[PDB]
Amino acid sequence: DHQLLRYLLDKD
Amino acid sequence: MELTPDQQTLLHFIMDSYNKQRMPQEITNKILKEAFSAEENFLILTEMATNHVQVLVEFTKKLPGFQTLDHEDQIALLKGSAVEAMFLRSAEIFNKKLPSGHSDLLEARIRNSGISDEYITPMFSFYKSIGELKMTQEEYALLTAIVILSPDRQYIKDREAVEKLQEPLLDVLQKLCKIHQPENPQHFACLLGRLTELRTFNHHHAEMLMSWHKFTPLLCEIWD
Ligand SMILES: O=C(NCc1ccccc1)c1cc2c(n1Cc1ccccc1)CN(S(=O)(=O)c1ccccc1F)CC2
Repeated sequence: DHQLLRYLLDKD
Repeated sequence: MELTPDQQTLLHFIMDSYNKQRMPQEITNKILKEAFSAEENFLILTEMATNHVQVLVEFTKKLPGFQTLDHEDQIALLKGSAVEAMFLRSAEIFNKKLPSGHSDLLEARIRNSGISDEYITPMFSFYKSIGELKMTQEEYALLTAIVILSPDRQYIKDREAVEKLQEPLLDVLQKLCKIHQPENPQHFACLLGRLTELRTFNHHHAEMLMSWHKFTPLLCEIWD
């Protein structure tokens, strides 16, 4: 769950 | 009276991260060019809301102390503020950003996108009430940070940690009201008035989604 929000949050 | 160097620093970090935002040329060209149909209008709003969630995540990450919070709390704040931040940003664009003739075209599209008048009427009323305050860019940035760093959102593990981050932003905002509008002592109270009015859009939006064209991955996932 929340795979896109997590991806955007953790990038850089 | 003035902001302390510590408050000036906190304000500058918020302002720098807020001013990074820009409406993609691709989306603005669609507002100008795409056919006037309920389907094409709905898709334009979808592209706008998807762009905003990306812009919102980038802004949030840069918020002083946000990165120092528990990872699950970081996600719960993003999820709980997504709808409120969207309406606040949409109010800013309406009262500023978009040109006279170009905003008239976007308003035409919103009023012909399949959204019920039960949701269009409180939305444009909120835009007007925000417009009346003639908010500065500092006020829009701080209000967005206050919305995001809300310690009373559902599923936060360490609420006191979030309170420690939000309290200084409210202190700065109240001080900026006293400095820039010393003749209007109710200015901060009116800003709080827009914050409570923003909270009602959570129910208006959740009801709107329940009425139903599908979603984008950032949309029904951050919107539940
Ligand atoms: O542009 C806007 N308001 C400003 C404005 C207005 C009239 C003239 C000039 C300017 C504006 C208002 C709304 C929505 N938008 C785009 C936007 C702007 C800014 C940030 C995110 C989204 C989208 N939402 S939504 O619930 O997310 C949604 C997503 C997909 C399909 C249908 C939808 F309703 C609806 C309300």
